Amino acid sequence: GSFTSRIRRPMNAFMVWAKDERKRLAQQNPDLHNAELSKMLGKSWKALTLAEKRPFVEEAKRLRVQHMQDHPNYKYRPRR
DNA sequence: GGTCTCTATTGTCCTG
DNA sequence: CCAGGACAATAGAGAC
Repeated sequence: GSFTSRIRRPMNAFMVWAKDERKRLAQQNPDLHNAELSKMLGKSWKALTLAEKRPFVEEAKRLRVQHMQDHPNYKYRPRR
């Protein structure tokens, strides 16, 4: 296999939902910077019922479980 | 001038 | 299980 391939942390439920919404807001607000778009997303994400977040939670689960198969003894190591 | 850091958000995990 | 982090996706924007 490979040791020089970057491995990126699987995205939690917020980031899975934000990937598609951030695009969707970036269309409707095309001058806006992603720093400003994030402030919009966090506010929208607070406002979602736990019922409304559960589909993105389930998709985040699938990811992490798949992240395991591909990198099976993976340990998260933040740099410093 | 490519290449890296940073913004800004949440949730997840880490190392002190 | 606090305190102080890194870091997932995203393009703009500064720095060197």
